[PDB]
Amino acid sequence: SMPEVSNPSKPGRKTNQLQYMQNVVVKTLWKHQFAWPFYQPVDAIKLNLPDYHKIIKNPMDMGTIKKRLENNYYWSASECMQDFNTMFTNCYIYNKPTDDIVLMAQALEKIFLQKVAQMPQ
Ligand SMILES: Cc1cnc(Nc2ccc(C(=O)NC3CCN(C)CC3)c(F)c2)nc1Nc1ccc(Cl)c(NS(=O)(=O)C(C)(C)C)c1
Repeated sequence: SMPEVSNPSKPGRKTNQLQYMQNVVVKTLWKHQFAWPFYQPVDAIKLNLPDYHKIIKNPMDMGTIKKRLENNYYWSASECMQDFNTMFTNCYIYNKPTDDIVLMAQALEKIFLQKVAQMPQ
C-alpha cells in the first residue's frame, strides 16, 4: 500500500514503547466516538474533495498505523508518533478551522498527546 505497512529491508520490532503505542494509544483512540473518520484513508471521491491528493502528499490514517504496529514495521515509537502527527497535520492543512472534522481531530490529538506524555521509558 501507499504508505507501506511492510518492508523486508527495514528493521522493525515491538518494544515496550511500541506495545504502549498499540495497546494504549491506538486502542484508546479507536474507541473514541470521533475516531471513525480516521479509520481508513481519506476517500476523496466519496467526500467530494477533488484536490485532496494535490494538497496532501503524505496521506496517513489510523488503519495504516494499526497495520504498521501489527507488522512490527516500526523500530521506534517516534515513528508511530510521526504517523499520528502527519494524520493530524494533514487534517489541519486541508480543512477550514470551522469544519467539524478539524474539531474531531483536535479531540483525538489531545488524547494522543496525553497518552504519549505518560508513555514509560
Ligand atoms: C480524515 C478527513 C480529513 N478531512 C476531511 N475533510 C472533509 C470531509 C467532508 C466534509 C463535508 O462533507 N462538509 C460538508 C459539506 C456540505 N455542508 C453542507 C456541510 C459540511 C468536509 F467539510 C471536510 N474528511 C476526513 N474524513 C471523513 C471521513 C468520513 C466522513 Cl463521513 C467525513 N465527513 S465530515 O467531515 O463532514 C464528518 C465526519 C463531520 C461527518 C470526513
